[PDB]
Amino acid sequence: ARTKQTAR
Amino acid sequence: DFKELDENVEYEERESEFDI
Amino acid sequence: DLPMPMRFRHLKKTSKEAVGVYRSPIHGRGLFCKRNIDAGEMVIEYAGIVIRSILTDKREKYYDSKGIGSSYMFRIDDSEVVDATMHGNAARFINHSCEPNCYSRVINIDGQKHIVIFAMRKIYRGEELTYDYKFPIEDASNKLPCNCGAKKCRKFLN
Amino acid sequence: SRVLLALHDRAPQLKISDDRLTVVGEKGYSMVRASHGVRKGAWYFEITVDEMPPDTAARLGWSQPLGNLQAPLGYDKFSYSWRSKKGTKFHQSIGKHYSSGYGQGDVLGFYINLPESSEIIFYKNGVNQGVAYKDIFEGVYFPAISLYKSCTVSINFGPCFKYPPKDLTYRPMSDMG
Ligand SMILES: Nc1ncnc2c1ncn2[C@@H]1O[C@H](CSCC[C@H](N)C(=O)O)[C@@H](O)[C@H]1O
Ligand SMILES: [Zn+2]
Repeated sequence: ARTKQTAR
Repeated sequence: DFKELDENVEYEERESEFDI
Repeated sequence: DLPMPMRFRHLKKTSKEAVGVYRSPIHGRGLFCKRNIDAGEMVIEYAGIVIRSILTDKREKYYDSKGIGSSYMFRIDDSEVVDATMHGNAARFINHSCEPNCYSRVINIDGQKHIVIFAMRKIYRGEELTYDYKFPIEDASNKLPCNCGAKKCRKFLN
Repeated sequence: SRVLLALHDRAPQLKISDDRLTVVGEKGYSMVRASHGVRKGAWYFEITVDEMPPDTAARLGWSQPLGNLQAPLGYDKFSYSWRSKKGTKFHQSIGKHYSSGYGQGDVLGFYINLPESSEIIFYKNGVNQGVAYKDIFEGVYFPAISLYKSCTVSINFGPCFKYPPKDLTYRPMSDMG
């Protein structure tokens, strides 16, 4: 779910 | 709380990775 | 410009000396700048176990069953995610900021993708290293606030 | 690629020949691991004691990546070793009775089985010395060498072994390369 992203 | 790691490690999935 | 693998493993050979894990005014413990870092330079790699993105949901429910609270998975792309929950480095302690001094970005080194944090601007010793987590916006429930202190703070990490 | 003694993952005082298959000991017990480790299956490799002068010893076996390089193999929870003097087996610095000792010219066989029931079996000139460790710690295991003082051993990962164990299923460690 809650993973960081390199862009949205 | 984690194990320290220097380089990335590729997870080597086992044959039964998606098995009940 | 200098080739990525030369830039990349110069990071791995100088990173431990440029950063440190201290106590943060933002939240808990943070990653701090120990020597002046110029703009656009590589700060640290978000190291961990590189897994296929289909496994993150099997992984996330397992971590709950053992009680590990925060998520430590960072998404490279549609196919892969770096799972740093059990194996990682000091990049785990990088707090979020709505007006941050670093940014995450994926680089390709010999057919394998890595998540490296670059300096948005010139960063001086003493500063806290932060980047925009860029979490997907969630419900009012499971919406945890932001305390980065930035004057244009969105007030939520979600 | 090839399975060799590790280039950096080694105690820096160990004399490793240019082929990276022969290692000479220096002073106090210090380790060297192989370039490749295993996490599942049955694997095998051989070590030949080329030279064991007086007051020199070897502890040979399997190590996880965190085992101390500046200590004997089997010193911590990451390694299980077979000692040349008295055939002692060591894990977590505890030595227990295992087999008879192995000396110069002896060829030792290291078998590990890590199923998807785990076992470590040591071999002396192709003869099974018995199960030494059962139900071991989960992780990657690399062939490892710890030597006390100037003795010489040579590691052979395969594919051909001098004394293949009778009625034993395994893959040579060279299959990792
Ligand atoms: N800007 C921010 N304000 C308040 N909490 C934050 C924050 N950025 C990150 N966090 C919190 O810090 C965690 C990120 S993992 C970072 C390590 C953690 N700060 C520690 O001391 O161990 C998340 O669970 C989140 O709840
Ligand atoms: Zn904020």
